[PDB]
Amino acid sequence: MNTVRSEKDSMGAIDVPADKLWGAQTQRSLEHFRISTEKMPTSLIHALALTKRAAAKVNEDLGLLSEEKASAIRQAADEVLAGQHDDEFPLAIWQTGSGTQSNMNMNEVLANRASELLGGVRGMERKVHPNDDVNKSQSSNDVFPTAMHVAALLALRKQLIPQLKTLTQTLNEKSRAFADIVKIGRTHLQDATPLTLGQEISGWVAMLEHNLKHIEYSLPHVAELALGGTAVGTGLNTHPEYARRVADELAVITCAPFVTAPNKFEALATCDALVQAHGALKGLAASLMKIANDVRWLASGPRCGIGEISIPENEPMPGKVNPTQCEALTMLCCQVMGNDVAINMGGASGNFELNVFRPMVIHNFLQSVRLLADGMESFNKHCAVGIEPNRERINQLLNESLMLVTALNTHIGYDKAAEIAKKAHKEGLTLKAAALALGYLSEAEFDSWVRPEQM
Amino acid sequence: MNTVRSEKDSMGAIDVPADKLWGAQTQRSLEHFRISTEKMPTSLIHALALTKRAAAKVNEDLGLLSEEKASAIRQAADEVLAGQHDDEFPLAIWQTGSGTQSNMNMNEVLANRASELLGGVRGMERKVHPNDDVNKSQSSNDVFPTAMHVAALLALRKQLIPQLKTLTQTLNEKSRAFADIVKIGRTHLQDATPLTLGQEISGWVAMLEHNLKHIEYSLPHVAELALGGTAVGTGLNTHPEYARRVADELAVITCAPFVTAPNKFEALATCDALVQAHGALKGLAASLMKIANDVRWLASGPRCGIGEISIPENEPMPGKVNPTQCEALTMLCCQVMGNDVAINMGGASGNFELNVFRPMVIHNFLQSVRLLADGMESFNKHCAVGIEPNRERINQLLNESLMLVTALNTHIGYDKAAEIAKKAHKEGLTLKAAALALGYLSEAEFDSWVRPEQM
Amino acid sequence: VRSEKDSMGAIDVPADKLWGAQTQRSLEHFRISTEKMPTSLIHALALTKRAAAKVNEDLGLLSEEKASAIRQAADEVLAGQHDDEFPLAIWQTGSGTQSNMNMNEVLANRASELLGGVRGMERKVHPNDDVNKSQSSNDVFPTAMHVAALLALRKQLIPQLKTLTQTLNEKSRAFADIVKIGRTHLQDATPLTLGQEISGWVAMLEHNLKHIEYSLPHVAELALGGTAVGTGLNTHPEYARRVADELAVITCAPFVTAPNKFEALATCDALVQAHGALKGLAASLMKIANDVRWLASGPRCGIGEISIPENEPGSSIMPGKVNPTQCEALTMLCCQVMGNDVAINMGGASGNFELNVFRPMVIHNFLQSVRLLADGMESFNKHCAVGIEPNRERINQLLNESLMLVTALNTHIGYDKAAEIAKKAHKEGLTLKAAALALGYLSEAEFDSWVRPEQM
Amino acid sequence: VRSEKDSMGAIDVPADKLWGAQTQRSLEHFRISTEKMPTSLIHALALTKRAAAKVNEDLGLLSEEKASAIRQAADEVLAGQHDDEFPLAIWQTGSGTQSNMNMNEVLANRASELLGGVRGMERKVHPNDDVNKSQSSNDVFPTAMHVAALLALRKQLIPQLKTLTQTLNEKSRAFADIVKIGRTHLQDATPLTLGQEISGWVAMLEHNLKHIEYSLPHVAELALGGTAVGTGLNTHPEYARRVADELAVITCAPFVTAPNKFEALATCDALVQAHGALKGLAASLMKIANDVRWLASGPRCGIGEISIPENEPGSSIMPGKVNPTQCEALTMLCCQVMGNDVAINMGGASGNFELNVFRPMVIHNFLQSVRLLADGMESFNKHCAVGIEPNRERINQLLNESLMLVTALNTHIGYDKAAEIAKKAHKEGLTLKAAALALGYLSEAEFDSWVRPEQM
Ligand SMILES: C[Si](C)(C)C(CC(=O)O)C(=O)O
Ligand SMILES: C[Si](C)(C)C(CC(=O)O)C(=O)O
Ligand SMILES: C[Si](C)(C)C(CC(=O)O)C(=O)O
Ligand SMILES: C[Si](C)(C)C(CC(=O)O)C(=O)O
Repeated sequence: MNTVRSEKDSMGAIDVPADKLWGAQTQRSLEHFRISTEKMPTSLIHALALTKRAAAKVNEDLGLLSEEKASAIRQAADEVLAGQHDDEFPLAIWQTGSGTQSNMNMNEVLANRASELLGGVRGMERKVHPNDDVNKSQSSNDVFPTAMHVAALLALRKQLIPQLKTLTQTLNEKSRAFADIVKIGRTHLQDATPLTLGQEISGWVAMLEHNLKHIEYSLPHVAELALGGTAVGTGLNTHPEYARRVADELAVITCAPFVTAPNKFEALATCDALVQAHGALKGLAASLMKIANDVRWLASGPRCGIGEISIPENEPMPGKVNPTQCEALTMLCCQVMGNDVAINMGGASGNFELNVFRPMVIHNFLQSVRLLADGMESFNKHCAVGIEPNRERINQLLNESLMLVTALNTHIGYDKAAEIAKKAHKEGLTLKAAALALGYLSEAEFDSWVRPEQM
Repeated sequence: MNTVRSEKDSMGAIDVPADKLWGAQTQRSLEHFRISTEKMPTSLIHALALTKRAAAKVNEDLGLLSEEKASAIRQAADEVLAGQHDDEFPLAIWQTGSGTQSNMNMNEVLANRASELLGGVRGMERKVHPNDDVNKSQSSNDVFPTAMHVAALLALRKQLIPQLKTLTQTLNEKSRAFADIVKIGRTHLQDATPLTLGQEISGWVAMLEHNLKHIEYSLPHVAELALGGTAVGTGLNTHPEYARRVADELAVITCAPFVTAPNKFEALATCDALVQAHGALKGLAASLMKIANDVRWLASGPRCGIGEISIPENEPMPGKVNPTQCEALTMLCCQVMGNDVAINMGGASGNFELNVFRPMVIHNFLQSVRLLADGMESFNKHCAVGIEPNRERINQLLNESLMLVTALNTHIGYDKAAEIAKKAHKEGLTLKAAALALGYLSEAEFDSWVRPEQM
Repeated sequence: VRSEKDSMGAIDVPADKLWGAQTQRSLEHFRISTEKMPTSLIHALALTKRAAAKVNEDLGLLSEEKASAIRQAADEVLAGQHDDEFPLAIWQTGSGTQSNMNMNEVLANRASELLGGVRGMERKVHPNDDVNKSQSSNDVFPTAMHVAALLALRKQLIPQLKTLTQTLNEKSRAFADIVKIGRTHLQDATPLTLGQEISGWVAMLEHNLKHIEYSLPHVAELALGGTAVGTGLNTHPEYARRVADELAVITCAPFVTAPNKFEALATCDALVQAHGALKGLAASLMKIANDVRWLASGPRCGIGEISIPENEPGSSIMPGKVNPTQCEALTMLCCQVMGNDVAINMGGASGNFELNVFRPMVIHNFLQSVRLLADGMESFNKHCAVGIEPNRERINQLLNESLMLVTALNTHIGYDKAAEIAKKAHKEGLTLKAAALALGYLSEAEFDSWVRPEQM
Repeated sequence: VRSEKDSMGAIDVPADKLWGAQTQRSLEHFRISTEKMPTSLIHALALTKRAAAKVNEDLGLLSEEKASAIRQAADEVLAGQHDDEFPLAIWQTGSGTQSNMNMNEVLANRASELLGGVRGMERKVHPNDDVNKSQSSNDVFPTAMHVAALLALRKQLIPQLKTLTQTLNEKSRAFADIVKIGRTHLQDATPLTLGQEISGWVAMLEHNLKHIEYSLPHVAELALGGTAVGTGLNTHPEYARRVADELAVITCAPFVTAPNKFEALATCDALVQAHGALKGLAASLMKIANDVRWLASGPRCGIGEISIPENEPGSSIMPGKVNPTQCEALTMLCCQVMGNDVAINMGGASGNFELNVFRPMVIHNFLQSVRLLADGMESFNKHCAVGIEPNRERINQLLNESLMLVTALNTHIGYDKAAEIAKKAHKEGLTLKAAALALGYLSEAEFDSWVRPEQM
């Protein structure tokens, strides 16, 4: 729509497209911060709407906001949650480090919309006001950090963790199914002593189980909300019960154990909870990177690699099955690693009463959660559930190796056993062929003595 | 549109939305790689279209493609360049590490579109074929790396460099204008010997000039194109003049000094050119971070900070002017730092004949170029051009410091000068008040001897 | 020299050294840079060998004479008697086999002498058959890594952290009544007390302590008993549990045998996670250190709200220039911890099949970070934190110089009017009171009684 | 002990040491970790002092007797006669003032003795007035950093890089006729020769060399003459150019005076950029090292296309297990360079106003990376690269076992038919020929003449 609406702020008037619900401040920011293409994540936008919804409910309970106004604001917030106004937040991540502009973005949209809901109009003659009504008892300084934690905790609880558990179950079922399949071990990439495929996979299972605990340990710090600390953390210009009540409200509407932060100065001055929580995520990325690599190397071939297992072929050189899911997973694991560095830099750069590197920090954090969650979900259903053993190749490899020589020690002594191994190695023979050439035992004795199942 | 079209590949048939120009392979990938929200950058998409346009022209010259087919394909590519099909590339960055799916994405769109252009229809009875005609003499392995370099070089030349030069000019004009303004120096954050504001700014100018040279030194390696090496770099299934001719064509249509890579094995097996080029970018980020911090600290206040300079106030506590542009710049500088780590990890992980971490590498690289280019452009027009000195504050600070005591040495000796400084420091007096209290010189002598302009 | 030998042949080792042929060969093959195994790791390795000897002895796999001699030799290493016997670079085999052998040879040769024997080829105790009994470089090195890691965190890092927290907590309490101007975006903001500002630092350290504590259980899991690939082949079924118990007893730390030896051998996950908490601490410390040096900046042209002890000599002609050196040392080491994390992440993500072979590099960075953080907190505490004092005059001067207090006037005079004097003060360069009186909107008496900064 | 003193008073320094009061004070204030200044940096600092003495002498600012004595003392440090005289930790003042003073005191005390004088308080040469004449820690430390950096790159890194390139170039030439199966996504792909594959490694190193060379000009710019804040206050107008010339002459490197001293003092930009090229080299080296160990994997259950020298002793009962140790050492140090870059980036982005104070940490990481890369390339070259040999039988076995060659049949038989035998071979587990003959689509003779792998 070409038609504009004249909206204004302390700096004056500015034209805002008529079909949009934002106001003067969002328009100015739009024209001043034309940097790249990254905008606030949908999850962050919703967490912000949830924050305003809770504040309005509590402001009402405290008699600070009229029931009518509070009711409309709450109704407008739910529409945002319903995903009806995704197009009303055009601001880039690269704005003021406090997230003030996005706070104002939400205030203007909620104000203009709540006004219409009350039978009013959008624009300067709106019935609900961005700062006076919607931002009542708040500050960008304590609101943005709160929305960050709400977004982060819910994402971890509802997206990441469930997917992690499902992948663990799948690998655990595989572990039990292949418990009896003996394969050759590999250390330093070299052939080594045997272990079952089930045991190898149990290592992957334990890794995921350990990661889950680590992620759980990071949750209580992210559950702490800054809301109530206002501008510098003192809680100036607020009702004494506000901080506790708004945290209770959020906990109630989300069903998550949110608590108000015991120290508001630590909550406004840093992003410590997220720096620590992301530390657990980069650990999960390192574990996943290893599991994904093991899978693609074990399935390499089909003739000139390892080929001990086969994985589902999902896309359209006969046996050339590219391990694409493994490639998407390893690539996103590198991304999480780099995201951690950007986060550490921003988290270490707070000054005095406020950390102004917030948009960037939350941008990287929510991206890593999405990547890890969707990545495991994709890897699980498009690869993990269909992992199968190439029993013939496995056995071929086992019998061609020199590692089974240890089974002969108790029967013929170390010296003769090592002699057999050396001969087979220098001459390019199998352990059996060498043993028989030397005449140290009969083929029947070899077949009875070398049982890989007793490794 | 709910209506589908039945398209197929080696794996079978799949429904594709009727209003879309992509085919079977793009649809399968769409359903297999639902990971996060990041898709290929517009710049990469265009570079890919440019690559196909050049290959078609050369295939024509070699008599490998009919003039009609080649002409249509070229015409379809220009529409992509004109930005008419931005909605035809829905694939995520998190796909096969070679960029095969995006290569196929471009092949299908170009095929279906060129078909219509020839008076045909889209779908299975298309006149132009994705692999046979559009991917003729190519492979995903050499095409994606080529599109990466075309995108990277043009972005550096047309976006980054021009903005860098403009910012340098602005700071250079400021340097000359404030050449005569003496201010207090600061080392370790402590007061130190004087220097002019013009000199301080010249340091910023030299930093930018040095960065430009470094960035220029990285350009020749990125100008090398892998096109012609095919699957493993041997150039199997290609015309001997193809590699040279396609590089010439691209150089001609872009006006950039593109050359075919002297070693195709180094070109397909690594992302070395970009790892090195991004090293120069993280250097520019470190320099910019410093310039941005200097600016915000020098302008801090308006009463309880430094306040030596004032910057344009761009948004709506009277003197409280938040240095928002400085905050957007410092935040993106941290992002470039983290991007470098993800890139280094992917670049170090190539295996044998191919590096399969490409989508992620190019995703991070183009983001850093956009961030740095738009960041300097924004910082320049919304802050740098309007930097002004608070001459009164500067002079106040100068006269209140103890650092000017050095001017008295040649007149009264080191011992008396240090005595004056110690007294002023312990008692909280100005150098003049202390000197007069001691009676070592007259006020007229002080005023004549301590001339900060001769630092 | 002396002539020692292995399967590859004989080689000359200096007569005055207790190491064998394998260590000598490595000394010639891995001449990379100057980094060697840190003392903490050397001790953790000796402790692993000491515990293995006791259990082997208990199971009847090793004779008392040999077991006791190996333990005695191990104790000498712990006593700092053999520091020059470990010349190997960190940049060796990724499994740490070289260092496992370095310990095996030194312990065997010395245990020989301890039994009235001689060092070298004619030794009574054997490095591989005796000292390395029931073990493998594969499960021994990871065990030594966890022992050194857990002990460094519990004995060095945690106590120093607690001490620094107690100091800043005292300061928070002592300056609880001093009101100062807040700063957001580096701009003048509403007031808070120096005590509240310092309590923020305190809360940061308290949170970090709990994060570090949550990482200890995974680090306490030991790989010993996993043997070559984690199956435990060639070990008594009670070996793994017994050796873990032995290690717990002699170190007084809650060590346990890893429930899954495959996870233990194939990864460095516990350390990747434990280090995540360390870089978390580095980000917090960087912030605290920066606040301190900025607050102490000056003496005349900065902020100068606090004063810190001057430790290094200065120039007679330049009194007042007190460079915040402890803050500079601390911020530099914090940048180092961040870089260390990246190196550890890359090595930790690179394991293949049954064994991660980036171990020497991972333990090198991990132990350095712990060393940096513990010594850094102690130094900053003793030479800076304990001496933080407020410059009460500047603090009040700035407070009464800012336009931020105009807020208190709003409740006594309309927003526009209160803001009116603020505009004049700002524009004319006057103070809130000067402008208020000059504008005749109030009197000195009522202004002073209205603008109460100590009431927030 | 001996009693030395400064402006803060006197303090006891061990009699057998040449350092003064300032160094002793720092020794007590900065007891952080175990890292000290590296020898290369110590030498670069002595060289800076030696050059400063000559110019001061030439300008008539210093007496011949003192100047010559200071230069003689400086040369003794270069000769390795005073390594134990620099005990200071890297984690000190961010400007490197402590280390500048450590050099000033050691040089003054020694120069005193050299003039028939005594070390300590009664010295004939003065650390601050004589040795530090016309200088400041601010412009001296950055100068020493560039001198050490440029020299390490030109003398150590570049020659080793060239050597490794020459070796791999020889191998590329020697194996130019050996055809092998290509691998993309870790899957069997079309053929290429071992020589072509190795030429890729060669091209990588050649490109890296030029990138490293492009970074040298900025590193050659010196800060000396910039003095405290870069203005050059208290220096003769010819000082900066003369001292740069002097340094160029005695080191034989193209050192020049920095055109803008403010950029020189306020940043570490040259090193941030030069190190970008180093991490670039680390990514390349990591890839080459991985290809080598994967290609040599086995001996029976891996790829096993090549063989590499066995350097460490193995087990008699386990012949064939050759762990790629040089590759492991190399990959670990490459991860280290990546982490180092992060630490350097953070310090380099943190300068404030007239001076960057993260210098000791930046030079610490930079010199380590150079050390790691140079020694790593030498070790990998001598103990691995020179000994790479192809296992011709396995290479052919794999080549004739893959279905990839079916491509050559297409030109002699329709796509579908050629693919038909491939399907059978794959499904039935037969070889291309076995399936082709069993399907009766051709004869042994025509198959062999059609499938020519050596014709790509
Ligand atoms: C209309 Si007025 C200016 C009072 C206003 C007030 C407010 O935002 O609190 C608005 O709606 O923007
Ligand atoms: C129609 Si067919 C299957 C031959 C085809 C061919 C091709 O893609 O080269 C296509 O258009 O997809
Ligand atoms: C002397 Si022998 C070779 C038996 C030997 C044995 C061993 O290490 O187990 C040694 O001391 O190295
Ligand atoms: C002995 Si005095 C104090 C003059 C002195 C002088 C100096 O350093 O310039 C020293 O050697 O330290």
